[PDB]
Amino acid sequence: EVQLLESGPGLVAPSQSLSITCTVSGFSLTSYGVHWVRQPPGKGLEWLGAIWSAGNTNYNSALMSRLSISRDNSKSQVFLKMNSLQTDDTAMYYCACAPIYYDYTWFAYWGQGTLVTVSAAKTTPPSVYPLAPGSMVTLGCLVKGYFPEPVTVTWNSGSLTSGVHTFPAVLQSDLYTLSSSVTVPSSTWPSETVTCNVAHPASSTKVDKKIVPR
Amino acid sequence: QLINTNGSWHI
Amino acid sequence: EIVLTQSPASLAVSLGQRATISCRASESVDNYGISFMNWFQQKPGQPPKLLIYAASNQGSGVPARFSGSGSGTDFSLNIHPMEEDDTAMYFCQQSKEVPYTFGGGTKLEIKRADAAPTVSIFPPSSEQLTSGGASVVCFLNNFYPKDINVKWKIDGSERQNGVLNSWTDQDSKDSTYSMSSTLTLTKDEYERHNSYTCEATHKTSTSPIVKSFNR
Repeated sequence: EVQLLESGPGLVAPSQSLSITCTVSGFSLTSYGVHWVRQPPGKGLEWLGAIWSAGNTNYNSALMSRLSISRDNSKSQVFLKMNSLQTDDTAMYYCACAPIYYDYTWFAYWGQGTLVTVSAAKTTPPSVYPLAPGSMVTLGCLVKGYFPEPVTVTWNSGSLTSGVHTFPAVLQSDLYTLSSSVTVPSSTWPSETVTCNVAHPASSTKVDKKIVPR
Repeated sequence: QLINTNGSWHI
Repeated sequence: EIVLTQSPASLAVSLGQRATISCRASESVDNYGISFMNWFQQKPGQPPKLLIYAASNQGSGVPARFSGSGSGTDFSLNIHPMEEDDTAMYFCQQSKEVPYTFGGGTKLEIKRADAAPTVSIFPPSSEQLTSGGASVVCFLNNFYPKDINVKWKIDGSERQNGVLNSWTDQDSKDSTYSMSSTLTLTKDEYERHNSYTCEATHKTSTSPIVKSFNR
């Protein structure tokens, strides 16, 4: 089972450096190239470079002077280092792999990606508020005043997935706010419990908020 | 069979 | 290096019709008798998925309705018949030689019939009021098209200040959008007024859908 996972710093101050580790399993680095790709929010994919199965490297033309890629075969780890990040470097950073052959596994396996925000603003935990009303009933969860992205929202630990909308976060005064809505049959609430589960890894916040009638 | 071990394709 | 120009930037296609996305390269991406042209699909919150490699070969898990074609400098991805789950970003990529490069992307959405929003309003929570803040939330759920207007009123007077709006990506099952509108005031100002009202204006109705409550 081919797998990749990025570990990165989440938040980088401007002019500071970025280090991301891609840990892989299910294949050997001496048989694969591992590639780095980034994506600024709402924008396109950018190839940053690769370390090929032979262990040599290549880089994006415009960014080459700021980029370094290396690997540790014994640890199944590939590394990206980038110098003096600026706001333009805010992006989701992915690793992906491809074998020495050109076939259906070409860039077929990616990590989930790690979001890197370039900012000197302060890491701040969210406040999580339940949204209860004043056939179907709609409830919500307000996740206010955190930094940086991302947060994760689930309902009933993931058991409640249908009828859920989680709205993109919006930045104001260097803090993000987002909300999530869930619609369930009125026969099930408040007779059964509905709880939003919010995680903000940057501040290591994890909180549940039961939605109780007012 | 195409192979790419070092950044360049060859047969 | 090999610059890929992808067209269109965005388009919407109705169910059962054909979506055509093109990728033109600044020089040939052919070598050894094949075209090193790849296509990817990317859904919100996910890494890209390989659709097509070597211009026309289909990846694992890729439905027959996705077809790649072309050679040299001119390539196309055709999706037909379009289905609801095909709303996504699409990217071409050349792998003929370093540096590998991507096209700028195409946002492909579903064109569907108009649908009115379902609107719900939520007063500030008791938890938030303790902190001296007061946010009033209005959800506008499952509507089409994406364009919609929310007007907030406090004691009957329009409030165009302290309002933040956010839209979801198009739903992969019913092709609708949803939007949240959040009005934030100080607790002191919130406690100064009585009626809080969210008015939703959408092309599907003559009059706004209005939700309201008293503090």
